[PDB]
Amino acid sequence: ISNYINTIPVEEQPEYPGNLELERRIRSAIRWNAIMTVLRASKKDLELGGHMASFQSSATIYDVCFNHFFRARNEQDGGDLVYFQGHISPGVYARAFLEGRLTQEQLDNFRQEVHGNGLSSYPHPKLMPEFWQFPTVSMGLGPIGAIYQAKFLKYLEHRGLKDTSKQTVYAFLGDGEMDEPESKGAITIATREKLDNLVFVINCNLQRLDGPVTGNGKIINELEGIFEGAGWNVIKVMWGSRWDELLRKDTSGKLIQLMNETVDGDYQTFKSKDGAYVREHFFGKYPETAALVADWTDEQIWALNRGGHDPKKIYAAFKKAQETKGKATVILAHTIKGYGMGDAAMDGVRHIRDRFNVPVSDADIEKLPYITFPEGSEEHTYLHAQRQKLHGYLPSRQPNFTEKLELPSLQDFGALLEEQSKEISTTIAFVRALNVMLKNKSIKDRLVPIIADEARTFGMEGLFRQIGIYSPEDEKGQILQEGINELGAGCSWLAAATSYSTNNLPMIPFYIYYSMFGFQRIGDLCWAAGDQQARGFLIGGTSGRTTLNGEGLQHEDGHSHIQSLTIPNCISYDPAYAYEVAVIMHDGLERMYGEKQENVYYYITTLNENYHMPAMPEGAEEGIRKGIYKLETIEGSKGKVQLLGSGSILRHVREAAEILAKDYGVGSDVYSVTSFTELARDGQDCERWNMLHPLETPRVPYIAQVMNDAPAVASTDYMKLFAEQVRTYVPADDYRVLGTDGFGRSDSRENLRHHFEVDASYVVVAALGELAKRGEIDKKVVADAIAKFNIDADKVNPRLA
Amino acid sequence: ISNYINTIPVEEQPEYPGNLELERRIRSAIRWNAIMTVLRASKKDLELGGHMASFQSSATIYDVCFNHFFRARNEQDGGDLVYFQGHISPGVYARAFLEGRLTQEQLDNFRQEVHGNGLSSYPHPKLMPEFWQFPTVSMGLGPIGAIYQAKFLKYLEHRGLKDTSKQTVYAFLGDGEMDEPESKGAITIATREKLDNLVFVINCNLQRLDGPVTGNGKIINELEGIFEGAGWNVIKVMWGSRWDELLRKDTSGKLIQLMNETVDGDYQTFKSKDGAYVREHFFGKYPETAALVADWTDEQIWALNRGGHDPKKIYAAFKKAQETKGKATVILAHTIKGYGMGDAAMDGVRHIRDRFNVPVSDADIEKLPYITFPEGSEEHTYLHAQRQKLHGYLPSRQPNFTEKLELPSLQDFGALLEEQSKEISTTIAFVRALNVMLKNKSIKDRLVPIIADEARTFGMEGLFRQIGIYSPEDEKGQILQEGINELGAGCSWLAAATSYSTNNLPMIPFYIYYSMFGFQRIGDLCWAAGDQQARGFLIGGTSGRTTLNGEGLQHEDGHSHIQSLTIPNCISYDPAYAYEVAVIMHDGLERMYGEKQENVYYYITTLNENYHMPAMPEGAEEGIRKGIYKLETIEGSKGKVQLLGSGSILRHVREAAEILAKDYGVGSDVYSVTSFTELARDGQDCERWNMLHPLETPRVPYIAQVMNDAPAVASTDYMKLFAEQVRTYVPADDYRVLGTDGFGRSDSRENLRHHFEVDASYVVVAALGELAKRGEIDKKVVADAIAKFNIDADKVNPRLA
Repeated sequence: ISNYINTIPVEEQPEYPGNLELERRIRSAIRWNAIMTVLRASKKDLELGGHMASFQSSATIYDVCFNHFFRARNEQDGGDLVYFQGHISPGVYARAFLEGRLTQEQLDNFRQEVHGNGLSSYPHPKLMPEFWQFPTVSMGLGPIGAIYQAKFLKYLEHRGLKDTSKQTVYAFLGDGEMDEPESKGAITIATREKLDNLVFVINCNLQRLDGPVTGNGKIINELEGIFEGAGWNVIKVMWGSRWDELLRKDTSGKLIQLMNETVDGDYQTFKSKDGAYVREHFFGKYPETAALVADWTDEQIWALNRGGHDPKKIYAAFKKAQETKGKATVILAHTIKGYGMGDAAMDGVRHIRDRFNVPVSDADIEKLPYITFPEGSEEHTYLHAQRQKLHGYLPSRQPNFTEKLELPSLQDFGALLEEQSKEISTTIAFVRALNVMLKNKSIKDRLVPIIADEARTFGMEGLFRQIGIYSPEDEKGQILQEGINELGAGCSWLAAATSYSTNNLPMIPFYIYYSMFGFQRIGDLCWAAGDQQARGFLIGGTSGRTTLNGEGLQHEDGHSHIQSLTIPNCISYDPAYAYEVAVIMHDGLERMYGEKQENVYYYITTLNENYHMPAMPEGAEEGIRKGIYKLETIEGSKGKVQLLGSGSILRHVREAAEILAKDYGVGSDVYSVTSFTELARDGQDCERWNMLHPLETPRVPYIAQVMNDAPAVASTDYMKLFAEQVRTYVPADDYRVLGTDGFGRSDSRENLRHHFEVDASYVVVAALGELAKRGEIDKKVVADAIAKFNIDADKVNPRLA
Repeated sequence: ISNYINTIPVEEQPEYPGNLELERRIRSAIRWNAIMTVLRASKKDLELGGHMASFQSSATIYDVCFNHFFRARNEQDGGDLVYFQGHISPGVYARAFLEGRLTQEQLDNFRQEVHGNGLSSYPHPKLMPEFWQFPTVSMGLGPIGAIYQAKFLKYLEHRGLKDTSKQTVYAFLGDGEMDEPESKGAITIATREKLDNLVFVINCNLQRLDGPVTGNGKIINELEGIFEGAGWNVIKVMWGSRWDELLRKDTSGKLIQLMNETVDGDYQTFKSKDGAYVREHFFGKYPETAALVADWTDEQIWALNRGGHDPKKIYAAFKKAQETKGKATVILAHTIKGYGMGDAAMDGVRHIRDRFNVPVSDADIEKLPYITFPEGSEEHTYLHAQRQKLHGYLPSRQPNFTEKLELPSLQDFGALLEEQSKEISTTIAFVRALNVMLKNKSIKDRLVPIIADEARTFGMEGLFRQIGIYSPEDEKGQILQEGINELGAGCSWLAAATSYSTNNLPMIPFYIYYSMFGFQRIGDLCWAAGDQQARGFLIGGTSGRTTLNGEGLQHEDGHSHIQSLTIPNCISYDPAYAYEVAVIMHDGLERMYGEKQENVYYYITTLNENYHMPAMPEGAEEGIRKGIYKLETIEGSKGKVQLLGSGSILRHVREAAEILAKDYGVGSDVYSVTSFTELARDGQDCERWNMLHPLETPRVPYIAQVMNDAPAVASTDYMKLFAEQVRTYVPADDYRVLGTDGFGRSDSRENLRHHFEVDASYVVVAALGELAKRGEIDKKVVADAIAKFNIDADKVNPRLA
């Protein structure tokens, strides 16, 4: 670490290019409106919330950027990608309002979006599709999200797809938020990939929601120590211009020592105090430092201020950071939390309008008046001039991408629709599909295959030699190999899955990984991707509780689909056959990057198990996209049941159908359920509508237009709820569901499928049991059945094992 | 960064205390049995999996620790807490077998656990409660969890609970693994908390499963750079003893430049080539270094090894780490992957046998024999001697704590069972119940309240001035403040929730944070938590999609219960009243920490909305713990319905009941549902048993005993699946479910509750719908109802909004 002083000494600091006095007036009307916006919200007394303190402290930092740095979207690129801290959004609204892009009515509807003319509390692209771009309130996601976005931009240039060199990625973070493991856990990557197009701006006010991030330490020192050692270039914006005369005449060099030794704890105690106190408790520490201020007045000393509130110091940091290459840069801005507000850390607001000199009489205030700037005024001219010099206004978002893509037709995957020679997996089918896509002239170089190291476990090697591994195995490599780091992989996937919006360059990512480590591990990011309108494919290989048989407890996935069905714009599929993988991928491609431009992303669970892949039944394509279709019906004069299966378990459900036919003369309808989740959501959409339209003609759930009323049994390699979620919509009296509830364990596939009461053996018992409960057959048949299949009816429930 | 050579010179290397030759014999047999286990497992041809290369490259490192460092559980403490590298498990099994703790039959049931006598693939306490302690196969969790396990032990000490000063926490990591954000993301905590009881061990064999961690770089300099910057004491174990004499004779330093300049990728091409090649590529770069090896033989040169394989160098690292105070230490051990595996990376097996002087004859080799050291042998004597000199063998686990806690009875929570004078929230109820627990002599100090900065939000302040905050606000502080860091908080909560087994000292933690950032954000730690048999409370505050109304998209939780019902040993609850949290909390305290010692943890979602809290009805306890109880019955002619609700929505269904009665004559049974998930499990369990017992009278699920056949309506502040999971068990032909499916947004509780279609008016419309559908009342009534209640029947589905 370096001395507790600015990185840029005054004799190396560029001359401030802007109108200081005019920017002051401008920013000040913004702090005010930002403040009016929130108070106005409070009066409503409807528990709306909203912050002011976080913004007053960083306002100047953003102001300098908005005045001399932030490039907005333009003809050549998407501009700088700014990850605005989520709690300073009213300040953005404030300036946005000044720039004339938000109405006053909208300011008043702060945190009241339901009716359509409001604004979200925080950056939420889903809710404000043309304004916000990057979801940041969930602390920690912003930092790592910006790192892989800056890396994705470099990716784009290196690949020759788009020159993104004029774009800079700004990640705006609080110091408190830097404790989230995701905040620094990936900063080493900024060095490996040399992201000199990335700048972390850390607002160092020293506190969280209850005191200094580290009271008896020095957060700036901690941040400087770890980032420096991570290879980043760190710039400290510590003190305002009032300390330069002081630091200059301190020949003893004792002031610096003093600043070095004071812990974040005393600095906070100083600012809640006053000049005299500081003269005594800080300068008063050494004779040499009491003499620096020896002739100053207590007031003057109080005027001393931190770097993060001096445009000149703030400006030098961003300028310097700008001309830096080979590595990312972090700016540690030293600031005062709750700046200008003072008192509390109705009328008493005039204090701020006094601190920043707001043009409002002590009269026209009880109304919380929004301040503006009419065309022709000095402030309005300067406001827009600086923004125009910098290509426009931000934040801003473009909902759709402009170009038309020449997606491959399903016929193009016609090989995947035929019976397959050898026995393969849904993963191999998946890899083959992506290969078909790689033959398409239009989308081949737009695909972004992304793996978390196990290209081995997913048969992606055969693709290394064809499209290469991105490695700025050179900088033209198409595949993004992120290693053991699912969060980083996900951020890359998200940068790619949203390139269509950010840089009007649709890219189509396919990120394959051990399904277990999907939503469970990077879940908050997946929810945020939904928020950012991500359009990509999340491929969860080695899925299913019983299919990744040997790995066990921490790898056996029989619940990922339950987590994904929580994300509204995520479409989930658990396909059993390659022709199903092919149809689903084509449809997804069509819906997301085709004319439709539907905002939704795909999740497809694939398998590491090989078996017979039959040819796609003529006319099945639509049923596959909807979630279900009948494979066949086997005859049987002694009875009839319906059998449903998905993923790797369908074949065992078919194995059952056959058994019931031959051993008990019970016929069946065999159904392939590619997506229980979609069927459920459809089921829910039909009943929601039907309930609100009592007199109108009802909507029958797709699943009820495919199933009849004979008794049913369904089994999947996922917990029962996965198949049970469609109960309400199934048109049959009896619906039994087998599942893999319970922690996973190591064994042969055979052994696990019996342990989890999901194989043919259990499907037949279940089927027979339903016949029995309705006098169609003697219960003893069910009993003799449990006996014949080696089924221990009294072992402990798999959930408890 | 320091020169690419050992941190501890030979002149500072202490004498090696063990018998080198005798430790090599023992290790080699260990090496042999681990290989035999996997190979034998392969033969079954059941795709069981398992590793070898992983262990092969780090055995000496673990070996030095088992002979001279690892402390086993004893009477004073829980010994050293070792987070063994998941994939080196066959090796840990290999040793335990030789120490006579695991049988040959068990070793043959490697990865075949279903039937009772096998061994898990990886460290899984739930699958081997007496052997394993800490789940580590999910990369990145072990290191962070360990940093916090070390902190927790400091806490335990500081609080006067247990002298843990002799326990050392070892985290065994792969260089590939350090890319997980969670891996380095929390390292400054170890510096802040001066955790000199923590040691990170990083097997740096440069090769990640799919390739290099950095072909073009030097991952060792990366780790070092960043851990040093974080404040850690770094010890690099680069080279073996053979070089010392070399590094000395080079009074020119070139061999140091040569060492420093050479890049990982390069260093790899070596290991796999031959003598000359080295003395030609490496020592062949400078006629000052190339001279150092002028005598040597192309094979004398090629024998130079890396420090990570040399016992002497490994001991020094582990001795200096043990001596260090005031910061943690990370040992970067340089090794060679698949060490000595010759060919591959009965000829194969024949190579190792010879390569390690494995006492197996050509006559037994083809039998893939396991080696044992008879009692009386020199090997058997020294192996057990070294363990006894260290308190026993490890890993080992104590499934139950031994002491008896005198738990507060339900009556002790008396005031929370009565009607509340003041309107409060289920969160306040939680704080109050926590206060009751703080008045119980027995557990008061065994409690560990955990929070993620946000205290004020959960009105946790009163306790701060009451039991203080842990900050070595003093070292005797009880509440653990982890700041904006869910992951860290959860690890802390994990250390505390498994203290009972690791230190035979029950500690009862209550972690409250924003429900949204729970499972969604740390889900993989939560699953790992179930594997670790954690017994504790996770309090999901500010929950319910519509209730944290102003925060919007990334804060509104209407799905965490969906995420928590995937964890088998997690008991979730969504209570509506204070009397319910009281009953729930007491029941979990009793179950987890009473004589039952059930291996389960709790997840209770609490609200931030105050409202009238009625008194608990008499005899309602059981139902509250089971998941449902009829709150009350509203008589009425014209019709009968059942109304179910949970969390903050129950209050609105009860308004919906009054309105149904008053305005439509429709009578009803109103049920408070404290846990839809538990009832659901109860339903699946009865259904599971009924199918497996065809000749028995169908057992009836509890919810079905509680309700009747009347058309039912359920509404909750969570997506529809929450109350729908029990459909199969509700004994009414009509069961219509309301829920908050869809992305959250900022608005008033009321507007949101109307937007998500869950408030009073929708409960009524839905109820009337079912009365029409049936036939009982004119469908025009449900038409007017829609009109009367200002219900927009044609607005978008909240799931799509």
